[PDB]
This record gives sequence, structure tokens and C-alpha cells, in this order.
Amino acid sequence: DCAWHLGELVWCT
Amino acid sequence: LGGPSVFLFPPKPKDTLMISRTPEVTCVVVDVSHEDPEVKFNWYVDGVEVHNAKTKPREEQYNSTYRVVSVLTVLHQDWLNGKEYKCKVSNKALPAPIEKTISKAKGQPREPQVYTLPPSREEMTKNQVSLTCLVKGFYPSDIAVEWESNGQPENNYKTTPPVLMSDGSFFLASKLTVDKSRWQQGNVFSCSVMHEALHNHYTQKSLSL
Amino acid sequence: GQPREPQVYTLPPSREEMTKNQVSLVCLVKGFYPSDIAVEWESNGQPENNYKTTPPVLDSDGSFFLYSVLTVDKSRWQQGNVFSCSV
Ligand SMILES: *[C@@H]1O[C@H](CO[C@@H]2O[C@@H](C)[C@@H](O)[C@@H](O)[C@@H]2O)[C@@H](O[C@@H]2O[C@H](CO)[C@@H](O[C@@H]3O[C@H](CO[C@H]4O[C@H](CO)[C@@H](O)[C@H](O)[C@@H]4O[C@@H]4O[C@H](CO)[C@@H](O[C@@H]5O[C@H](CO)[C@H](O)[C@H](O)[C@H]5O)[C@H](O)[C@H]4NC(C)=O)[C@@H](O)[C@H](O[C@H]4O[C@H](CO)[C@@H](O)[C@H](O)[C@@H]4O)[C@@H]3O)[C@H](O)[C@H]2NC(C)=O)[C@H](O)[C@H]1NC(C)=O
Repeated sequence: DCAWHLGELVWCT
Repeated sequence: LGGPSVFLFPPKPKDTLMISRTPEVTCVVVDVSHEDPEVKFNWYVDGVEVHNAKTKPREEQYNSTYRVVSVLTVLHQDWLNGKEYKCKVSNKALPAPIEKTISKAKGQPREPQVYTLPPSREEMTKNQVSLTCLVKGFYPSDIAVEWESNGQPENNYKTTPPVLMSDGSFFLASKLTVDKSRWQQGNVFSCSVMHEALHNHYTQKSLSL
Repeated sequence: GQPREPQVYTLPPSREEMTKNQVSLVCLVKGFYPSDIAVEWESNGQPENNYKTTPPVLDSDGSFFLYSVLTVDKSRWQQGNVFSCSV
């Protein structure tokens, strides 16, 4: 899965 | 009088932690003379010479010196893997070239624990109140802390430096100031935190009245 | 500038932190000028020394704030004694 912060991509694994 | 000095800067934490940003290391050369403005840069990644660094426009300082800067993009995972970045600077006002090395701090990374704390009872009498995001137990000290409400950044917060705890990990606290009436309305406020040890570099905690 | 009296608040541990062997008691000191200040912690009259205090931070209204964090064995936040922060 992925983390988003304010509609910008943080990281996925 | 000199000659030059070299300062090597690491990427911003936010750029190393966010895949959608571009981390870079910055080799800054100050006190470069007007007689000999020419600087040669050598870059290395774990001892191996790279060739993809770019030199920024020379900057007149108006104090008889230029600032001369070389920038090197780093791969996110390379930074986070602890690879060493070396910048070597040569210039005719230098007996020997100057070498500077930087990498991520060495140590076992620790997840930050993130707790949001409401204003004290005692603060409810004032025009603005304080929401606190305590972030503790993290390692290394590279971290990004921001606040939001209803989708949008809040800008009216200040965050302490990281402070070294006795166990070698760090803590800090971020204070978000809001009008007491925004708190009174029962609006949801969120403390977002980015750090290498969180799952996908991100956690968010919220609170309200 | 003219000196400003600090507001001092002691904040309890978050219900979320109660999962650990130690909890954090947080002191917010804010609205002070100048930036020289001393923070002490006590529980029922005795000094508590297991704390870290952040350096002062310049706030948006031109006063300073800081935070002090006392870390205490969670046993004790369940024996009950009031922990309190002081300047
Ligand atoms: C002639 O003038 C020049 C220019 O100076 C300016 O102009 C004059 C007129 C005056 O107004 C000065 O006050 C101005 O600075 C003089 O150049 C200065 O030389 C200093 C040494 O003599 C040098 O000191 C060292 O500074 C280091 C920190 O530098 C930071 O922070 C300062 C502010 O604190 C900032 O102004 C600097 O540019 C630099 O800023 C960081 O730069 C990096 C890289 O650009 C940024 O990181 C990048 O950012 C991008 C996006 O922007 C992206 O994120 C990239 O990924 C990332 O890499 C970073 O964001 C900037 N941060 C900030 C906060 O701005 C200190 O660490 C260093 O300390 C160390 O060494 C000391 C001994 O020297 C030790 O005591 C100490 O313990 C440390 O080990 C020094 O303080 C100044 O930086 C330098 N100023 C500039 C602008 O380069 C020159 O001295 C003068 N010459 C003569 C002969 O008079």
C-alpha cells in the first residue's frame, strides 16, 4: 500500500 | 583573505521521505576569490566517482567573494541506505583540495510515537489555544512535522528542535495555535508526521474537543 | 522589549500512550519574554529529575515558548500522586 499526504504521494511498499 | 571554505549539506528530510520529491546533496564553496573563481568539483558515492552533478550559477557576494555551488541528486533509497556522499573541491587558492563527506546518521532507526494533546483546561480562558503534537522515541532525528485541518495545511504552528533523549532517540513537540473559537466549533485537527521508520514514512493523529 | 509573564500548563499523558511502560507528562510554558527561564518538576513535594526541556522557541507574537517532558514509570501514574510543572 501507499501513504498520501494532502494528495501528494509519500511512499509505497 | 582565505582561500575558500566548503560546506556540504544533506537533503531535506521531507525530500528523502517523499517519493514524489527529489532529495539532493549540496556542496557549497564560499570565499572563492575574484582572481581565481574557477572551482573543480569531484563527487563520489561510497568511494565511487559519479558524473551527474550540476553546477549552479556562480553567485556574486559583493564582498570580494563568490559562492560556488554543486548539486547532486540522490536516490531516496540510497540516502536511506546510508551511502556516503563525498564532494572534493579544487581551487588555485587551495594548497590541497578540500574533501567533505556526509551520509545519514548511523544507528538503529526507531519509529516515532505520536500523541496529540488538547489545550489545558487552564488555557480555555484565552483568545487562542494550543494543540500539542508530542513526537518521541525517533531515530534518526530527520523528521517532518506539519499540521492540517479539513484538508488544508495550517501554517500557524511552531516546532521545537529535536532534543536528544537519554536512550539516544529524539523527541520534539509541535505547537499549533488556533483561535479558541475554531477549537470551540469542534473542528478536527491533525498532526501529520513523516519519518523513515513509520510504515510508508507517514503517520497522522487527530484530535478535537 | 517589556518583560512578559509566562502561562504554564501541565498536560497529562494521552490515553494512547498508556500502552507503554513509561508515560509523558508535558509542560507547555508560553508567552514569556525574555527567553531566560527555569523549569522544575515535582510530585507531592519531592523533586523529579527524569525530564528534558526544549530550548525556547521564538513564537509568532514575539514572545517565547518551550516544552518540558517528564518521563515517569507508568506504575506511578497509577499510584496517583500529582505531577506538576513550575517555572
Ligand atoms: C562574504 O559573504 C558570504 C555570504 O554571506 C552572506 O552575505 C553577507 C553580506 C552577510 O550578510 C552574511 O551574513 C551572509 O551569510 C559569506 O558566506 C558565508 O560564509 C560563512 C562562513 O564564513 C558560512 O558559515 C557557515 O554556515 C553554515 C550554515 O550555512 C547555512 O545557513 C546559513 C544561515 O544560517 C545560510 O545563509 C547558508 O546559505 C546555509 O544555508 C543552507 O544552505 C543549504 C545549501 O544551499 C540548504 O540546503 C539545501 O536547500 C535546498 C533548497 O533551498 C534543498 O533543500 C537541498 O536539498 C539542500 O541541500 C539549506 O536549506 C540552507 N539552510 C538555511 C537555514 O539557510 C554553518 O553550518 C557553518 O557552521 C560550521 O562551521 C563553523 C565554522 O565556520 C563552525 O563553527 C560550526 O560549528 C559548523 O561546523 C558556518 O556558520 C555561511 O553559510 C556563508 N553564507 C552563505 C549565504 O553562503 C562569506 O563568509 C563572506 N566572506 C568574507 C571574506 O567576508
